[PDB]
Amino acid sequence: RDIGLRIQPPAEKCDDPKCPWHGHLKIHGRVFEGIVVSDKPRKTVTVERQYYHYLKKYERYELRRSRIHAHNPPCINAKVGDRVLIAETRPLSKTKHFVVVAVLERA
Amino acid sequence: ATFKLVISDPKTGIAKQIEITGPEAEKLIGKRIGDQIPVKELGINLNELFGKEFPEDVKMEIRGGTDKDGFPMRPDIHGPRRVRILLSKGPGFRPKEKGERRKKTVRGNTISPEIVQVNVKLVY
Amino acid sequence: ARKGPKRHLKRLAAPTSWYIERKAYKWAVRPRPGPHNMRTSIPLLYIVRDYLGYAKTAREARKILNEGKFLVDGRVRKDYKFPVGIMDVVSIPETGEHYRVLPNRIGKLILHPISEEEANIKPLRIRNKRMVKGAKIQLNFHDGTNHLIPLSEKDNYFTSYTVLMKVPEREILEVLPFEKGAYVFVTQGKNVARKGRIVEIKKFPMGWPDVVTIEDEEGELFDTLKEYAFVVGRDKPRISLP
Amino acid sequence: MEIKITEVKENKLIGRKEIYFEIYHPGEPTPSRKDVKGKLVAMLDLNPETTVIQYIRSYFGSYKSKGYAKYYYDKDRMLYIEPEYILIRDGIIEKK
RNA sequence: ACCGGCGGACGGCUCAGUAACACGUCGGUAACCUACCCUCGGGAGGGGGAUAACCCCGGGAAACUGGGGCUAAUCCCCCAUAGGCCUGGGGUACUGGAAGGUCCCCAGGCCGAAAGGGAGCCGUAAGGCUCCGCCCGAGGAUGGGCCGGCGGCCGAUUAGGUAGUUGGUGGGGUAACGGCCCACCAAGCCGAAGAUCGGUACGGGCCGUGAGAGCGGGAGCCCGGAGAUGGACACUGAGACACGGGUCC
Ligand SMILES: [Mg+2]
Ligand SMILES: [Mg+2]
Ligand SMILES: [Mg+2]
Ligand SMILES: [Mg+2]
Ligand SMILES: [Mg+2]
Ligand SMILES: [Zn+2]
Repeated sequence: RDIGLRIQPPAEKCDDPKCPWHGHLKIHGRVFEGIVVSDKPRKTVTVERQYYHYLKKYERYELRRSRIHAHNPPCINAKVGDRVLIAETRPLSKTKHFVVVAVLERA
Repeated sequence: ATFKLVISDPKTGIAKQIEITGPEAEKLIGKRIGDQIPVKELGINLNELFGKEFPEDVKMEIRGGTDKDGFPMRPDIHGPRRVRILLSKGPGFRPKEKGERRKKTVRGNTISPEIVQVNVKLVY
Repeated sequence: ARKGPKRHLKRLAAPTSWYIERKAYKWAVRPRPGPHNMRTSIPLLYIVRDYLGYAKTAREARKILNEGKFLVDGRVRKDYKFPVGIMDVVSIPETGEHYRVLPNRIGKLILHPISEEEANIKPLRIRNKRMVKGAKIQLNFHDGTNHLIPLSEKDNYFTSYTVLMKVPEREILEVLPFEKGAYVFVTQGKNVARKGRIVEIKKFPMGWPDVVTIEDEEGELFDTLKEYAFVVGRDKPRISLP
Repeated sequence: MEIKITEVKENKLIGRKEIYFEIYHPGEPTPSRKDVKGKLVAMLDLNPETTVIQYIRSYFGSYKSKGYAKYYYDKDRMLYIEPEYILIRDGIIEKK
């Protein structure tokens, strides 16, 4: 099956209606790549991405990081420390607006 | 208690106004809106008022009234007390705008000495 | 707009595709909802008064319109707020003149004189296509109008094709496919008003719009969005273009 | 004064013709409306009753003035199209 | 003059509040509403009712307001048909990057339209012929709602903060997604890369100064936000919890 990302689907199936691969969830908007830094809650992960910001006055850079909470389908089940790909969806909770679609490199 | 009575003839659309006081007016105190009472018992030369012959035992029913201060009576409020309520239509309020509601002062059902005007109609 | 829709429009905030003096007065005509969108249309009053110059004041412009002196796509228009847009035909039969509305080289709307015979046809870009009750196909064009076709011809029409419609009868007489070698005219963007032939088409994942490459008469190649390319012929234009 | 016609344009939709002109007059005051109207109707064979002078304008250090006028083929059309004030100012009708 | 229709939610004024998805910018809505306007496809069958204006009598210091009689509509109410919505079982015709979407066939229910009205000519009359109109469906347009990533003040003589708090499961409510609100199960969420708290401020396009790098301001014109003596809360409508509309303290 394809959902517009041109990547491999997960090996097994699930019954979660919030799964973009096997359920009714739809993805549309930005797609990011990051590192998981927390997986304590059920079906929830925190993903961190790093980038550089340029300071015009001092003509130098500084390091900044962005943290995003994402839904974790059972068919994927990412853990702490591995690279993941996330996509934007409709609001799912107070703070969750993304879903994990692929694990790129297991820890 | 002095009552100013407005008697309406439904069969012609003509109304007459007379003033009633004394023991006769004391009889009328206590009645609500929507009850009949023979005119002969009250005591009135009805045929002289309208200049027309009338059938015997004709009676009238109380339709409305206004107190000495100018506030009207509302059929759906029990008792003789005076209240101030929020209204959207009906007697005692003329809307003038779609959906408008306003707070107005009104009287009740029962007749009391404060009432001055009493509107009644003949029932043949 | 604290509590409801806006009804006014300042001169300084007018759309940038009009030919208008932005500091002469305070207000401008807010266009009525209609065929095209805001960015590709202009109210009829400005055509009557400022472009052609048949009237000096707005009051005498309205008197002309109410007498039915102006035809847009072969239909009498009396509303001075009516929007007139790309590929429309403006006809004055009493003077016997006809114009087509086209974007400029810098993105402004201009009137291009055309012949009387060409004034009877209008090109429409197929913007969308759907199924409708009774199992029929409805075509939605770029100017908001609609058409119905039977289930038998469902394979003769696709999005981005162009249909040459005879107005005001609204009768189809030609279909121009979108493919390599077709002749196109650009309507928006940096390369607006350039024309040429299609060379290549590219696509992208996750809903990004697709891009086309066009070769002009001099042999130069340039890219633009697919939805900004308007098909006007097989290998030569079917209508007069500036 | 010398009157020179710059442009004459036909307007079938309204039913009138529009006339632009210049007046050369060194050492003289700005011409009056009556004189200009008489000169124009003499020059182009126009009925004076359906001719209106929109404006006569003078400039800072010029010896000439610019004028704009209109001519209608029907009196009723002129009454229906033109504003009331311009007809009073040109003496065509009488103010109340 | 009155009944009736549309408008009065725009325009105009000010910067108190607000350190926040308020504002700037790029994207999303396959999670939503929209009277007036444009195109295409259809419809307008049968009944019923009151009341203002007007006449008789009035009440009240006034603001206001009562009873009886009589009448019309593009006013109001019914019946039918069309149509709309929910759920279960099949078929695969459309758009799209991708169907809880659209289309076709059965089945159980609930909701449920309309004004052939007005004007002018030819009509002896019959009836046409134009002009303005009424209702339903599909799409657009216009005006908005909601969501995300990134960007822009000062204080450590403010170091720990949070307990519907963070997430899950099952529902309710909304035009619509959502701890928005409930019932139950877990212990999460933020923080020395400055949380929490305190101070001061409407944001931007821009404006003043300087060779430039910078430093300072953001009343007047445009775009966005908020308010109508302070604090709460509703009716009508497509749109308001409404500056020249309503209720309480
Ligand atoms: Mg307002
Ligand atoms: Mg302040
Ligand atoms: Mg019904
Ligand atoms: Mg500031
Ligand atoms: Mg000021
Ligand atoms: Zn799954």
